[PDB]
Amino acid sequence: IVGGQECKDGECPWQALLINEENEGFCGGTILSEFYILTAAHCLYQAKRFKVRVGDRNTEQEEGGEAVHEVEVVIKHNRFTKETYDFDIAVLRLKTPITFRMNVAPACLPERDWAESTLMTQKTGIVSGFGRTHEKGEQSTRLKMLEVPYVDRNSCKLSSSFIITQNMFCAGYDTKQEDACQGDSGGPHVTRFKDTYFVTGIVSWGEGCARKGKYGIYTKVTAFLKWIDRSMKT
Amino acid sequence: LCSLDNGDCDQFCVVCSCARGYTLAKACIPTGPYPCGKQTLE
Ligand SMILES: O=C(CN1C[C@H](NC(=O)c2ccc(Cl)s2)[C@@H](F)C1)Nc1ccc(-n2ccccc2=O)cc1F
Ligand SMILES: [Ca+2]
Ligand SMILES: [Cl-]
Ligand SMILES: [Cl-]
Ligand code: NA
Ligand code: NA
Ligand code: NA
Repeated sequence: IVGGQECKDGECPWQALLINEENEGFCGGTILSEFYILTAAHCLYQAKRFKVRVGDRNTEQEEGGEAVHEVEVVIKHNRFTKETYDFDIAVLRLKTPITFRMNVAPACLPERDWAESTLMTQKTGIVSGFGRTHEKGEQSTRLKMLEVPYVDRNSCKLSSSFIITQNMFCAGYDTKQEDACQGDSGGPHVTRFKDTYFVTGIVSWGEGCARKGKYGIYTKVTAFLKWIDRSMKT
Repeated sequence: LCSLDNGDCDQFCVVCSCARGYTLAKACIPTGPYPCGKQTLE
């Protein structure tokens, strides 16, 4: 996350971190339930094998409430391809159930039609992760969050070198130096509606980080509510 | 109409719904200590 601020205790409890064979984070995820994590399909390509850490806010200190979970099953959208980055969604079923606690709780899944008219029309959402704090910089050792404005799809298409699909949406800032970044992919974009946070996006991609005239691109979770439901019942 | 004030529903919309970990009271009430989409307190 470029700009933004650190997540305090309990503030971003649905964050998950995918860790590679080096025990280093390389992508985020969103806790959906005791057994399921939402992430980006493209993340699955970027480690030989990986596990999930929940409850972490500082990767350099072991803190109360951190736990590690192995993945039993990966469910990757069959239509995902790096050619388009379209359908950038996967669900992970864990071997053992997550114990909810301080800093570990699920984000809500919205109902579809309601979500389109009610969530996707809000001014802003919140993205979080352990990614780089600058385009060419190092990954954050601290969990960060950032409020990002929803961006009009047409302005986003105009700004983009690549095709924006109906399974994506854009968020962030034209020139203000705040955005998600490398290492945040797969992580949560949540939208608050009356005291409750609903998962609305998966951090997917960007042309650099916080570039002038470029936005952040997110997988549109409302496009996949049925798919996610079927995956969590498999 | 949910068109105006979400039909007064705290969450989903008249008929109101809530996400898992909540029950319909209009309002939505947690059924446990860590309901979805709520920031956690010590
Ligand atoms: O490959 C990169 C490398 N970026 C990723 C990093 N940026 C990010 O991950 C993000 C910035 C903002 C958000 Cl949200 S996610 C940056 F540090 C360097 N970006 C990228 C650009 C374009 C696409 N893309 C988009 C559509 C079709 C093909 C295609 O390759 C995918 C991508 F991953
Ligand atoms: Ca830690
Ligand atoms: Cl499309
Ligand atoms: Cl790039
Ligand atoms: Na803060
Ligand atoms: Na809008
Ligand atoms: Na920008």
